[PDB]
Amino acid sequence: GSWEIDPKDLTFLKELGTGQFGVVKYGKWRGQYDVAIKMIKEGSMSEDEFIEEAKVMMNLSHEKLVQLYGVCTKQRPIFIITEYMANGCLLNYLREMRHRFQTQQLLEMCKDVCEAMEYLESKQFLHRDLAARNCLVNDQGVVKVSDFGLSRYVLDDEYTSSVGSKFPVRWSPPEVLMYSKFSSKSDIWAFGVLMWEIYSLGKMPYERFTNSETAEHIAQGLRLYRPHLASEKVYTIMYSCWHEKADERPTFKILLSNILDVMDEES
Ligand SMILES: CC(C)(C)c1ccc(C(=O)NCc2ccc(-c3ncnc4[nH]ccc34)cc2)cc1
Repeated sequence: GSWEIDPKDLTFLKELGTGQFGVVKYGKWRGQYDVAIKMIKEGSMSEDEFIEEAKVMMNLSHEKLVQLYGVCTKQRPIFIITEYMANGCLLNYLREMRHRFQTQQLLEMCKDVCEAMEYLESKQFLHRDLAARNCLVNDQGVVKVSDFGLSRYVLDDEYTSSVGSKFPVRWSPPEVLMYSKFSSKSDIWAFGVLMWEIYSLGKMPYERFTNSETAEHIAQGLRLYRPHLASEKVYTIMYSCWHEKADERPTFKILLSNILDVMDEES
């Protein structure tokens, strides 16, 4: 099958990290091309369902989405083969103060993500866990969105339950926390939090609160406030993502227009 990579074509070279599905390694495909290789730990994934969806994800192709190259499914553990991103996860990248980012670079990271999410929205495809930890950075400083949709195949109830200890409370709108109502507009809410992460250089949202306290405050209408590095116009964009009413939040196409307008006005 066109989605199937022969694992004998992989050369494993370095460890990259560990996530919800286990260890991820850096390697080469056919001795030449850089790849990341997720080694799916036994019992962590609804594997048959993922394999069917892998066909759909294969045809999601955008310059700002981390590309799915294929899967290795004829052995266990199965492998997911993706685009390699030399500079790793966006969250850690933001927290490296040596970069001494200009605010123009921060806005370009937001635009990179927003372009990927506009593409996903045009395909009616939800990320479901958009956040700085699920964005990666390549050798040119381009940010790309990673592991989109994969939350549907996580078997860990601590991650999937809204009261679960691993659930992304701090990236979730009130209707998700209250009713598990997921939609394009919960992706929009999370994108606003991601913009805040970027302009806060990777601070934890609601950093002095627990998850339980965050959920209560968000329901009462509390919001994140303006990062020091965000202009008023940039703050207006991220804040528009957090309307209590989901139908009042923008689309990613509107967010992209707004971000491009601010790039013109500030640079
Ligand atoms: C819950 C959810 C959203 C479904 C989910 C979230 C994360 C993971 C995951 O696998 N996280 C670990 C991880 C991911 C990517 C890379 C990586 N990929 C490419 N190039 C790279 N360069 C440096 C690192 C690196 C490394 C490690 C799985 C699932």
